[PDB]
Amino acid sequence: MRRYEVNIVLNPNLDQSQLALEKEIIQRALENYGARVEKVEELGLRRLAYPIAKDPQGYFLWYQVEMPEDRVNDLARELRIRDNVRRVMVVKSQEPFLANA
Amino acid sequence: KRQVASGRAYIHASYNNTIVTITDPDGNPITWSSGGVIGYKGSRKGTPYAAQLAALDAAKKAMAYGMQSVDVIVRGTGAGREQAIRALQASGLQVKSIVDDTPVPHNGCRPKKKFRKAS
Amino acid sequence: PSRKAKVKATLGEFDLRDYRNVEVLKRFLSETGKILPRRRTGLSAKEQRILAKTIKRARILGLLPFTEKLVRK
Amino acid sequence: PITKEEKQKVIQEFARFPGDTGSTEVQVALLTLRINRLSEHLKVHKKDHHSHRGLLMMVGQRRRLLRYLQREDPERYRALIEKLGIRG
RNA sequence: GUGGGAGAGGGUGGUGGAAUUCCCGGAGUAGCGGUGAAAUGCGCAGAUACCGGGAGGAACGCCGAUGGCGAAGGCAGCCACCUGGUCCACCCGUGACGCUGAGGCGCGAAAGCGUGGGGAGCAAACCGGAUUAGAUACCCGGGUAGUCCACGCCCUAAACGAUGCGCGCUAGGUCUCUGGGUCUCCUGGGGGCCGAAGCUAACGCGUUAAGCGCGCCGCCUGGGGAGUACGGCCGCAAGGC
Ligand SMILES: [K+]
Ligand SMILES: [Mg+2]
Ligand SMILES: [Mg+2]
Ligand SMILES: [Mg+2]
Ligand SMILES: [Mg+2]
Ligand SMILES: [Mg+2]
Ligand SMILES: [Mg+2]
Ligand SMILES: [Mg+2]
Ligand SMILES: [Mg+2]
Ligand SMILES: [Mg+2]
Ligand SMILES: [Mg+2]
Ligand SMILES: [Mg+2]
Ligand SMILES: [Mg+2]
Ligand SMILES: [Mg+2]
Ligand SMILES: [Mg+2]
Ligand SMILES: [Mg+2]
Ligand SMILES: [Mg+2]
Ligand SMILES: [Mg+2]
Ligand SMILES: [Mg+2]
Repeated sequence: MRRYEVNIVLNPNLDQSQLALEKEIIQRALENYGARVEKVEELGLRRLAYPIAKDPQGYFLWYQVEMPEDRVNDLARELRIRDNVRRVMVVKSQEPFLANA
Repeated sequence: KRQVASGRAYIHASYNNTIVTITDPDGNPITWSSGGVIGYKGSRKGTPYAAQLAALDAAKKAMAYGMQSVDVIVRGTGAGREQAIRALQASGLQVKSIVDDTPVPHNGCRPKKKFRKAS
Repeated sequence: PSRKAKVKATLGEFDLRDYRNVEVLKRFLSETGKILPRRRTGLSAKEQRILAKTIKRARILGLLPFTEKLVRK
Repeated sequence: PITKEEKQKVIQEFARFPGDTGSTEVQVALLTLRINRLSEHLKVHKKDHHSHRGLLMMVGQRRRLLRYLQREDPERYRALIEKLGIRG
């Protein structure tokens, strides 16, 4: 397996029932594609730069994971199925690189 | 007949002409003008002077609709784009801000043979 | 031609590889969206080359601006 | 690709004696590994010519080391071939 | 072999925003467009300019360079996956396994051919408008193949560094990309510039040789007739060798 970071930008206009729904769906999909989670950061509502799906805000989540690279791409696809998921950027994680250090 | 009084003025400046549009705060136009609106016919429509008279015509018509203070948006590069903003500042309309919105692609489309050595 | 100081010279010890951090990266952009040149960013060839990709990532994620509008023209 | 313990596992299989990472045997084996991987990747991706070049090269290196081996020790060559299931 | 590295090297799938075109909707009215100046053209069936929504194709601003990678053609949004080449350090392993290379085989810009797709912008041909003594042409408005994709052909070029590949030797200076280091600097590998010696008809080249050598391949032998004729071979043809 290899170590990635899944990025989810969601629809801020969700209340708790529906946020619960999307979370359940996502983490059940990560479970199904064999991605062991490590750290997760929920950054929540943030003011975008340019509007994504007519909306000025976005709901930010960051999941550091590890998984079967041959399947990574498909995971991405499943994660994009929902209407309420506005952006998915999965990047292959790598170590920090510095300046003014 | 709307009595707007707070608005936008989009100056669009080509090489072959100039034209102004004065719109409501939401983007819906109210009045407009251009080098052809005022007298000019041929190339002449893209002069600085044409630009002046144009801009001023629009602003006049706006103050007829009841307009007082406007924000400027400027699209394009042509002689007397700046003169258009000039007649707009000398208009008697209070100009809240000038802003340049001139659109450029991020290398999108093939241009005409005149415009080539770009993409 | 882009003459004052070196965006890096005033900044902490900061990840050039973090697409998620706007407030640092913002300082590497212009009045317009445009990614800043070396003259301003004052980085290394390789540093700049990183900041590029991490910016564009940030953009696609919807954090940094893709383009902007010039004020007071 | 070939990960580290894969490659190693191939060397510790083909090593003429402990610590030999370099012998002609280990080279032909390691090559042969990379080659088979490559042509597998080239079963699909028929359109990828640039990797094919590398393959032509890898292969040439293999045949080169073999012509050395058989010039040298026919016994060990023949054995190395029979053990690799190659040529043909 | 081990351990580090940089990279528009390649192939596949996905995805992003800017712009153009087009359609829908709001508002708005008399022109817009285009040129040296014009006209063809579009516009009261409401155009251009302005806002909002949709669709689709193609390319990828800033970063971007005098940069990088690639054997060459050539390669530029971002992401993942598949994969090639390459550099450095360590001095670990094999033990001359090397170099070149007529045939062969493979790749090979663009245009072009075949069969299906696709088609926004641009556009040979073409349709018009102008300009001139005439205008075919340049300039303007339209526009078809094509440009895009898949699979298969075609094999050309200012396919250029107009400079075959490999190795060894022969002052330096400066700029730079990328490794290692006792990190002003030194060392390796790329990209430029100026110059020893030397070379060169000159221009110029000069540790990225066009210098001093050796190995091997390709090629040259006045100009036109000519990349023509005849013959062969390849090609669906075009045409190529
Ligand atoms: K013939
Ligand atoms: Mg690449
Ligand atoms: Mg008419
Ligand atoms: Mg269409
Ligand atoms: Mg540039
Ligand atoms: Mg690689
Ligand atoms: Mg040793
Ligand atoms: Mg020995
Ligand atoms: Mg070709
Ligand atoms: Mg073609
Ligand atoms: Mg065709
Ligand atoms: Mg056209
Ligand atoms: Mg034309
Ligand atoms: Mg050098
Ligand atoms: Mg150097
Ligand atoms: Mg010189
Ligand atoms: Mg001399
Ligand atoms: Mg003769
Ligand atoms: Mg010929």
